[PDB]
This record gives sequence, structure tokens and C-alpha cells, in this order.
Amino acid sequence: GISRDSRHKRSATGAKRAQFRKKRKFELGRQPANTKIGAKRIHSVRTRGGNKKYRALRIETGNFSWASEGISKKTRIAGVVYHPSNNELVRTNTLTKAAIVQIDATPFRQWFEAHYGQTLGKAKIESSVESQFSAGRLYACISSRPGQSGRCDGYILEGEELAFYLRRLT
Amino acid sequence: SVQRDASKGYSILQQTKLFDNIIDLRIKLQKAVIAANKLPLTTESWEEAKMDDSEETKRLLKENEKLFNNLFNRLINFRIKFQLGDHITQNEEVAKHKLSKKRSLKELYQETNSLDSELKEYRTAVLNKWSTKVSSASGNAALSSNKFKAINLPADVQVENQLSDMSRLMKRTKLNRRNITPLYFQKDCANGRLIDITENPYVFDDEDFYRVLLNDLIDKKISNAHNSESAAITITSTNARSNNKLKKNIDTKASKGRKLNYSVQDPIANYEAPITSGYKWSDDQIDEFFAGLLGQ
Amino acid sequence: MSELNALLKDINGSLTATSESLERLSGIYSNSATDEIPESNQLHEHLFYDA
Amino acid sequence: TVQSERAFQKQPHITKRWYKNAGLGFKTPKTAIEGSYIDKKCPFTGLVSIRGKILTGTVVSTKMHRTIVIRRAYLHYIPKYNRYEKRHKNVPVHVSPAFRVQVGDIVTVGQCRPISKTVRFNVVKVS
RNA sequence: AUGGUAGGAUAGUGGCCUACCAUGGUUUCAACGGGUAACGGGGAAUAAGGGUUCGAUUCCGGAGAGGGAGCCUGAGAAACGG
Repeated sequence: GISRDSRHKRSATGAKRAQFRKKRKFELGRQPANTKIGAKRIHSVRTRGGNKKYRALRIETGNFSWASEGISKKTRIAGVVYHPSNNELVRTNTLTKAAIVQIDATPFRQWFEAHYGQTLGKAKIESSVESQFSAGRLYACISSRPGQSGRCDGYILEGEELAFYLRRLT
Repeated sequence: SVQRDASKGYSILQQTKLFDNIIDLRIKLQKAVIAANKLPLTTESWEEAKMDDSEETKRLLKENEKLFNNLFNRLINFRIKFQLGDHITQNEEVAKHKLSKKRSLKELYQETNSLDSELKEYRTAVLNKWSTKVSSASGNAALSSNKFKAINLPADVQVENQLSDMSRLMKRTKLNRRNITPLYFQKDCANGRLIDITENPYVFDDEDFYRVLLNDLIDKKISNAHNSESAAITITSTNARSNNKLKKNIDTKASKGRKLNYSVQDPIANYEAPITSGYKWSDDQIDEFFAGLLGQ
Repeated sequence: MSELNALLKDINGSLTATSESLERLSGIYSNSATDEIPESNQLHEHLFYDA
Repeated sequence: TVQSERAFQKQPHITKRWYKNAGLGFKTPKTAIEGSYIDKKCPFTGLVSIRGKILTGTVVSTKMHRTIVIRRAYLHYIPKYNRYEKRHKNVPVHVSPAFRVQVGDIVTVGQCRPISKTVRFNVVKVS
């Protein structure tokens, strides 16, 4: 029953709520479909006759890229640690767009050994991500909006993307 | 005719440049006008205000009196100098004697009535002359004589017809939109020496025409910022409207409901209506439980 | 710091604010009423031979 | 500096800064194409596209951040009064961080997938 | 309420909504406010081969199916065909 209609607002002057229509089918402000982590669940929603939106209610893995060589595998999720526009969204652990979520990127390491053949100090990458392949808790954002895609996509953070975000972590 | 037309154009702009410079006096005077309205109003409230900071208030009141009397003498002096140079005052000998005389407050009072009366006779001559000048030039005298007499009054006549009603326009200037309360205003009304605050007679906020004047400022300053820059287009004018009303006296959290609202929500009065003594103990042994805690 | 003290200095800061600007304004008006025209308007003397 | 919020911003661009040609006879200033501000809502090096309606007018207010108010006006001809009368309707437009815009400053504005409910136009050229 | 960015939602721009910021925007060229059986306006439409300017043509101002509340399918719709 949420409204997305434009006539509900006040004018640039601030006109006093002229009350022309009530709600119709066309301005159907849908519910906020906040997700969480867990076993994958899909809702199919029919809008505009033939457009099938995909509501992601629970999701467990994602396709996250690493831009320095341009590759992306399937990684199991761990948990969100920061979101820019909200803070209780993190405590809820609901994955929206641009949320900074932990993963255990073991097949990223397995690809790294299958492409280079050298252990990670237990052609090169900068030192601040060597702090947590030993921890095995790699940070990644969310690229796609999961509420209509029915998919979880992101990229691993790269260079200054850490150096601005652990600054915002602490 | 080219040199005679546009020599007046130098006279227009120099009068318009001098027009803008006097509004700079009108800009810089408002902090005195605002703080004067928060002064104590009665004779007795001045004395109680002089008790708290008695030595500090006495030098500043003498400093206020010296700076006001200095500013009052020179402004009469400039008004005498302006009316002589713009041939408003026909008596140069009387006006030149007033410039060299050290005047008290009452003599500056009486000379104000002298310069305003000479301006009044100059005004009714000018306003009747120029309203006749535009009506003959526009050609509407031969087309609008018999139908719209109530609207086509002369500009001098349109002035004095609004000067029939001093009463309503004096109800305008008591409108306290600023919510300014003078010192010991609450004590003086309670003592009978003097509540809808929206009309307050002892409060003198002439902001209504001054906001019109500041609207007249931004209309004339835009037209006079053509070449490089004028005196003050919007600096300390719209801000002067703001800080007297505390820029907007609004809170963003109270807007969104992100701040708590201490107002009655009119549907939710009495559905979950209260009960009897719902404490199954007699509440004084729980006071012992609250004094001597079973965790403390 | 009493409230009356803050009001009197607020008037005092505004009184000298109008005190210096009318010196500039009467300085402009004296230069526009006497024939000692400054260098910014020397062209008015050159344009009009009947000054 | 440019980084002043809780999230890094960069346009996906459908050279590290893709130049986009406006059309309608326009060209970027060199400050815009070699800048450092990101500003995806700016009509150049951003996802928004400039097209359609154009108008020119005078900036009347520039008091606050990244949008400005343009006074455009005309001596409007009332037919019954037989009078050209000046009428201004100050519309708010977006300003990009490529043009140090003050009041006055005749400019050109055009529609940019209108941003927030009154910002319908966007600056493209100063003079 | 005005913008900034982010997120949600939308078929989609969007303060539409939310988060956190900056405080602003419209005006004497009239912002806001009092009058209208606005069965009155609209070239909406041929005309009336002289009924003074129209006899006539139509768009027209909305809500609803006993009443609030929510849901449902269809390129159509918050249906009087649930």
C-alpha cells in the first residue's frame, strides 16, 4: 500500500495537497524486499503484463569480480560489515547494493595457485590484502540491486577502495 | 540634442549611484534597529537593567549616546546639504546657518520637522508635475477619461488617498513576525505598565516595509549591478531576514519525526484505556525492593 | 555578560557602521556638487565644453 | 577534496574518463575533461544525456552546493494592455563543478532527465 | 521544504520513500489568500445561402457500486465480469 505517486508531495511553493486521485494500479509502490543470508529463495513477480521481476529473499553466494586481472568465480558469503547509507542494515545483515560483505574466497586462492603456483607469503598485488588471505575473510561490495535481479553480484575492493573504507570502518 | 539628452543620463546614474549608497546606510543600521526593540520599555525596567552590570552599562550608554548624537547631527547636515544642492530648500541662508551650529537633541528634533515639511511641499509639486507628464505622453487621456476615474488618479492623489487611512497601515507595523520580546516585557505587562504576540505596539518591527524595501533593494541592486558590482545585492539583507527569525527556527529531526513530538496524536487517545491498580503487590514493599535491590 | 550589554554593543557596532559609510556618501556628494571632479569622471569635462 | 561521503563514486561509462560529445554544437572545457570530481549527474563524463530543449538565461542565485537558480525573463506582450511587461520565473538548474558560476553570467541550459522535482535543465556553456 | 550522494521501490527519471549532509527555495514582474449552478467554459464542430453573435454538434469537474481494510488475475484495471 506504499505510494510512489508524484502528486502526494508539496509544490515548489508548497501547495496544500490538492487531493486529485486516490491510488490506482499504475503507481503501485511495492514493498521493500529486504533480504538476508541463508538458503536461496526466489519470488517471481509479474508487473506490466510480461516483465518478470526476481525478488531475492535469501541468498548464499555471489559472482564477485577482481578487477586487476578481470576474473570472477563463485564465492560463499560470510556477512556484511559496512553499508554507506545505513548502519542497522549491517546489524540486520541484509544485502542491498554497495554493501561491504565478507567472503571466504578459497577458489580465488585456488585459482591463484593454479595460475601462479606460489604461496601467499605464509604480477603482484599490493600488501593490504595479504593481511587477510591468512584470515580468509575477504571484503567485497555489491554491484547489482538484488531486489529485482534475483542475483548477487559485486567486485573485490581494489587499492584505494580499502584505504577509504577501513578508514570508514574505524 | 544628443549631448543634452545624455548629459541627463549622467545625472540619472549619479542619482542612482547615490540612491544605492544611502541604502548602505539602511543596510548597516538594522542591527541598531533590532537591538533597540529588545531594550527595556518602561522607566522602571531601565533601572533594574542598570543594577546587574552597573559600571559596564554606564560607559556603554554614554558611548551609545555619543555615537547616536554624532550620527544624528551629520545626517541632518547631509539632509540640509542634499536639499540645498538639489534645490529643494529655497532658503539657503537659514539652511547654511544650521550646518555651523552645534545642536542638541531637541534642536535636531525640530529641524527634522523643518526638513520634512520642506520635502513635503517639494513632493506635492513634483508628484503632480510628473503624473501629468506621463499621462500626456502616454496618450491615454483621450481614451480613458470616462470609464476608469477611480484607477487613473494622479500619483500625488494616489499617495494621499492611502494617507486617508493611517489606522490600518499602523496596524501593519506592529506585526511581530520576528517573535522579538523586549527585556522585562513579561514583568511590565504583569505589573500593568503596558497573549497574542503577533500584534505588539511597544515592539517596533518595521520589517514589513523593510522587507519590501529589501525587495526594493534587490530590484534596484540587480538593475545597478550591470557594469561590475553594486554595494550589496543580497549580502546581509536576506541574512538579516534570517537571523532575526533564527534562520528558520526549524529542526530536521522534528520534520521527519526523527525527533520526539510532544503533541497529542488525535486518534490514539483511548483504545488501550487504563486499568485499575495493576500492581499485584502493594507497591511500598517494591519501594524497599527499589531502594534495597535484590541485585544490588 | 548581561543581555543589555550585548544589545548596547550591537547598537554600537551598527552606529559606527553607519558612521563611516555616510562619510563615503557625503564624500561622493561633495565631489558631485563641487567642480573638483575626480579622475574617474574626467571624460564628462572633455565631453561638455559648457561645464 | 572530492571524497567527502561514505562511498566512493565512479561512473561505469556504459582513458579513465570517457569523453562524451553532446551534439547540438557543444564542446567540453578542458577543466571538465581533465578534472578530478566524479559527479555522475554532471552532463559530461556521466550517464545523463543532454538533448532536446535549450534555453539561455541569467544566474540569479548561487548560494548553495551544486545547483543554481537562473533568472530568465522576457518583456511579455500583454495584448489587451498593448504593453511589453517584464516577467521573470526563476527556474533552478544543476551546475557542474566545471564552471565557476557567479550571479550575472549569461549561460545556456538544457534538459537532463530532470533530477529532483524542479531541477529540469542543466548548464552547458558560460559566457 | 530545497538540493547533495547512497540505498530501496518503480517499467523508469525522480526527495517517490528512507539514510546521512548543507541549509535553503518562490515572490511588488503579486508568492500565499477571499468569488464563480466553472447546466459555465472548449473554433469541440459544421454551419446558420441573413432566425442581430450560432437555432443546433460534442468534450465536459469527480467518486462509487451497502460501508471502511487488504488481496487477485489481464498488452487491458487497485474490476462493480473475483
